[PDB]
Amino acid sequence: HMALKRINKELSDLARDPPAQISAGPVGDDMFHWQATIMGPNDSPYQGGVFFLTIHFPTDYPFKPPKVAFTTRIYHPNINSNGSICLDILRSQWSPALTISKVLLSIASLLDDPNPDDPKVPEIARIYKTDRDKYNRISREWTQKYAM
Amino acid sequence: MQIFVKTLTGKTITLEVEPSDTIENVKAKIQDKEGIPPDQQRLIFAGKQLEDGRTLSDYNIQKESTLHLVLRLRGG
Amino acid sequence: KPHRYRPGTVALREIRRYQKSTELLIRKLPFQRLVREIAQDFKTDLRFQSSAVMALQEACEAYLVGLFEDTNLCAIHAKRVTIMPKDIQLARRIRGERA
Amino acid sequence: KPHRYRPGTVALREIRRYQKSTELLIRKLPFQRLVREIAQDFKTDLRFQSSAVMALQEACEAYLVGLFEDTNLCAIHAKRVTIMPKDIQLARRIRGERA
Amino acid sequence: SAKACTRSSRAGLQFPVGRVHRLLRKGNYSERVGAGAPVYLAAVLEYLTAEILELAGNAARDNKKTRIIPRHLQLAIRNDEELNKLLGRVTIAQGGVLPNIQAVLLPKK
Amino acid sequence: SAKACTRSSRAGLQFPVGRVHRLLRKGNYSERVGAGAPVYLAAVLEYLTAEILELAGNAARDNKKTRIIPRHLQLAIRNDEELNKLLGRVTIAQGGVLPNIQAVLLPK
Amino acid sequence: KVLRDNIQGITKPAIRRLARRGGVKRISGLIYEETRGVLKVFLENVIRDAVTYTEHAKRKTVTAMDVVYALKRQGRTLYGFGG
Amino acid sequence: VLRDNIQGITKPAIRRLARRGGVKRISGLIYEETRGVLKVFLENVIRDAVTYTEHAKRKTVTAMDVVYALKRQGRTLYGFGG
Amino acid sequence: AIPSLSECQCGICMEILVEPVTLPCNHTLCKPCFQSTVEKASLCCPFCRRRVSSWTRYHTRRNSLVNVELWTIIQKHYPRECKLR
Amino acid sequence: RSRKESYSIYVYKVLKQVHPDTGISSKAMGIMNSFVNDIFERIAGEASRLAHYNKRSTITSREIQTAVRLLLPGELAKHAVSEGTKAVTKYTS
Amino acid sequence: KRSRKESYSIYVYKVLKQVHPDTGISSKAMGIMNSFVNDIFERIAGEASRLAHYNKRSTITSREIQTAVRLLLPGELAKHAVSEGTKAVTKYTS
DNA sequence: ATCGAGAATCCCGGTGCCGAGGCCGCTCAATTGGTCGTAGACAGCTCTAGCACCGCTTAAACGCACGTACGCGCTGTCCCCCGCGTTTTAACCGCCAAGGGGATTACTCCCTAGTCTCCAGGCACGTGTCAGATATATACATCCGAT
DNA sequence: ATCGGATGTATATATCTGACACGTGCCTGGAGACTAGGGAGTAATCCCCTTGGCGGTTAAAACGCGGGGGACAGCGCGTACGTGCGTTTAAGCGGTGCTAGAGCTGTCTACGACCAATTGAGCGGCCTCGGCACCGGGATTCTCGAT
Ligand SMILES: [Zn+2]
Ligand SMILES: [Zn+2]
Repeated sequence: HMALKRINKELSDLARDPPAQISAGPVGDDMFHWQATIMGPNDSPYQGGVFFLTIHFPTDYPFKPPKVAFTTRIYHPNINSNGSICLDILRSQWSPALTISKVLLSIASLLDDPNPDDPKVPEIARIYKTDRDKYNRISREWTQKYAM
Repeated sequence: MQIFVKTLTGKTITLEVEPSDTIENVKAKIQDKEGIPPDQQRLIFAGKQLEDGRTLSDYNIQKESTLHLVLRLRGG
Repeated sequence: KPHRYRPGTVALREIRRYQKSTELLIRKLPFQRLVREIAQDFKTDLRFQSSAVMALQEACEAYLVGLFEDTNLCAIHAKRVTIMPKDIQLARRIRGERA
Repeated sequence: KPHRYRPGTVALREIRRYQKSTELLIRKLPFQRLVREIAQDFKTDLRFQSSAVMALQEACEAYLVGLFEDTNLCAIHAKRVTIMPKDIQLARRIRGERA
Repeated sequence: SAKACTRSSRAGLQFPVGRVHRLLRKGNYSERVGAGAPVYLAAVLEYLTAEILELAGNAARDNKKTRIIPRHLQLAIRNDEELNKLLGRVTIAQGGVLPNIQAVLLPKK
Repeated sequence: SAKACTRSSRAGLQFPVGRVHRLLRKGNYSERVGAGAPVYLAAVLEYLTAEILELAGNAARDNKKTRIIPRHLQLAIRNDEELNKLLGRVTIAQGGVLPNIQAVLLPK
Repeated sequence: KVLRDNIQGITKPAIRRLARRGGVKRISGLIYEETRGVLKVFLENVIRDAVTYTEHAKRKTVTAMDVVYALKRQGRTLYGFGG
Repeated sequence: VLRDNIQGITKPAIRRLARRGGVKRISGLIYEETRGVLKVFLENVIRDAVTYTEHAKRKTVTAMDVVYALKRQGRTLYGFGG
Repeated sequence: AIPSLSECQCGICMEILVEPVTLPCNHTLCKPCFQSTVEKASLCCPFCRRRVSSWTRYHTRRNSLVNVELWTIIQKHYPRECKLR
Repeated sequence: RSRKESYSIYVYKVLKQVHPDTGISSKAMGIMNSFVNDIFERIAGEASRLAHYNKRSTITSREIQTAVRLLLPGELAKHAVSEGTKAVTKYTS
Repeated sequence: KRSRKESYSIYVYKVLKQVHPDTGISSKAMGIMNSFVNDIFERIAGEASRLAHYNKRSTITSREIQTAVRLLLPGELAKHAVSEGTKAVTKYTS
């Protein structure tokens, strides 16, 4: 199919130019299914924690975004308990020129600085807004108890 | 069979191994060549976590593959 | 020797006759064929009730009669007696049908 | 001896200037007095919000501009360049406002 | 009224009141329908109907007939002034037009 | 779409879906209102608003202004082929008229 | 089963009769083409809405009620055919 | 009492309106006819506006009534609410 | 002057571009990509991300979407790409 | 079979009340049905809109009165308003 | 205080920012846009109501809105609006 | 074909002000959850009329010839809007002041939807008969060439 | 100003036929009685805004005059269109056959209405600074009398 060649280009680009702190690939024989791992940036309270997530590619691609969901738990206002994520690139402003590598870089930038505009989990959002230290050590506790 | 692995510090190190090597053998070689304790090392290939029980050939690994290393610091 | 009316009188007789009757002035079969052709252009494989064709014919004839009356008024405004395509164009422009 | 423009060449200037701006072309108080007069004719002792007066003025302005544009179109069609009342009656006749 | 006869008869009308009431209620015009509205509406409908019927009957009697045909209705509507304004944009099937010719078109005397 | 987010964001729109639903339900249009109607209606409304606003902004930029005024709205609406047809009988307050001088009237 | 140039079925005498009904004495030699174009435009503008109405209701046959509804929506009410 | 106010629409106003409409040369009998047709339009709109005000048991014809009368007549107006 | 084969490929398909369409932002795309991104995407140029709905509607009515010069250059100098499909 | 509803016998009764001698053909009768439906729909729609105008929720008599006053021209409006007022006054007792 | 009044001002402003990043808009234009939105919505809803009554139904389904859009608007605007509505409802369903 | 003087219009720079955009507090309508009566989606059946074809009239359409009257260009006359200058008038702006009625709230009461039961008014179908359409034969109004 | 043909139109009489007015079975919507509660009528209060008035200043309205361009009437030309006749064409009417699709009925399941707790999106009010309005000076460009 037409999307198959574009995915071939994506996988070739990922192989020849692996990203830094993110690594992704097909867990199974089926090419549409995908999975990824992201390591927290150095300038973040997520040191030593790895986040694993799964992606489902629609049969009609690249004009429609794929479904991305974490399998691991973490303390973050945009990250839901079940792994639900809210980002404008993901659903609002998805474009054909966008690449999976680009959205992974956007996710890494989100990890660098949480988005306080429309967080998915707002209680921890106002907890973070109350003071930085509370969010810091609760994130450290979460990433050392489950993500590690 | 030469491969490359990059760590969190941005340095790439060279590993001369064979596809039949166990993951525990790989971690032992990494510890020997770096001094890092094995318990602080986590190995990821294309998002797939590596377990010491299995081997390299179980992931369909070809030549000059680039890997990622994660430091599991015991304490934070 | 043959007797022929002055040019224009039998036209007035026709005007007086046709404003007295109420039948339809377009042959039914060609109009039905035209309607079916337009419909098949829009959506293929359609069927028409007879009453729908009759209603379309009545609407078209009423609209054309009104347009011709207004066109004649516009042409008479220009100190003329005939009707010309620019008269039709102006009568349609003023009504806002084409603009 | 003093500079005088050829007759008509300043009317085009007024047309160009007035088709670019959007201010109201009729003074406020006379229009308000006329509106109050007509309303008092319908119902006695009525009070008017200023916004209502402004809205009425806007509607009347648009209607008059449109009618004059159509009248000028008719006058051009009549092989002339001036508008006379019969043009207005013809334009209002074709639009169906009087019949 | 007597509150004993049929509603249409009680109101002294001929057009229905129950049917108009149902049409107002079920027609999705408002959540509630007052108890006096259908009487008013039926009266207005009957008055307009009687007006048009009387003009049509006079026009038919003029043409020496005993039945109102569409041409008679068309003549009755157009000849009158107010009814022409009320039905300005309508088209009557098999109607025809009023007989008129512009004065310019008539032959020179 | 995934739940736990506002209805307007589920479809990617910006117009208020719930408000349109309330207006349809309480406006005496039908006894029952489907659950897919308000989304479609909001989509159409938002598309039309965006389409008119693009042309209005383009005209305002062409007039060396950075604030849209009703004159720019009239210039955008009347210079478009389809929008003029749709808004045939609508009078924009303080909108003026298009610049148009008949060919015959010009000096020779 | 396509159809070709059926507008030629609108004969010159038919348009002449229509003009006579409208109250026209003298007709030029070019009115016929313009009238044919106008008639085409009118039929397209009405048939579009008629077909839309008869398609929304999951029917394959247009009915007189559809035509009168399309005419009423367009702005020319028609009496004498129901509705 | 108010009387003889239709002359408030002075000749320059009508000339300006024709100039906006795209009129080059104006005759001398246009002004009276324009005043008459304007009076017709005002009467026809004000009747509906005042009727709408009557129905609401009110005493001031607010701009909403004028807007809605214009909408009823087929001359929809924007910018004043609605 | 003549564009090379490497730059002649579609900016999205990663393959040869057929029936070029040029946008106001001067972006060239093939008709499949353009039509599909009109009818199931955000309806904007994927490269610059600005609305093109007005231009698209304007140029679809009169069939002014295609650019003749680039299409004919590609067809004449690169014909067997078209022969492929 | 599914029956159709129409104002036929009612219009016929009105005609016999006005002109005792004349009859009415079928096509004109359908024309009259359509006219009655048209006037009813116009009046009711205007009344419903006007009722919604004032933040009400019910259509009472004066609503129909104002709708009739708005729609019909002068003399017809006055006569119809008088007829309706008389009818409702006769009905209320 | 005055009773709360409803308007489309904020959504129109959001759309304007989405289209033109650096263009303001006066209050009169806000009033005009709000009236335009109200007028178009009322037209479409009334057409859909009449159409759904004409088939002896009781529910206004998205099909009625689609047919009303296909009726009111001119050709090209109708096609674009239908495409936009179908895309929106398809995204909303899943 | 042109040159130039006078007059209107567009550019640019500086100054100022008020309204549009952002922020805060708040209250109420959208949200989510759960339950339940019913609208219509689907399968099935019946049977109406819409389509297709064929044959026979004959009425309407077509092509052509001839003449004439009407459209169109041209000329001449005259008279009436136009452009400009001067004088009068009232529109517009800012200011103050008063109270009328629009807008809101609290209270109460009675008008109408909803349910059940029951029954007769209108609808579908069938039948008789005369109003009107048709054919035929006279009587009169009207037109056109010619005195 | 007629006068005689010659034409078309109007008018009086027989007839026959199919559509209208009426009679009848019946069943589905309309009428009658009773209940609940919320929508609307009514009284009271507040304060916004509409009406009213005064003074200035000045841009806009009113008036007069010279004249040049445009409206309008008259003449001549020839070409396009009206009018009539013979010929060709397909519309119109009848009769028959077939079935695709309109219309009606029975099941039942999923979609939408209703109600309660709740909370965050959206609105009212404040404030501020920049975009636009305004003024003065200069550069640019149509315009017309004169060659
Ligand atoms: Zn492509
Ligand atoms: Zn671009």
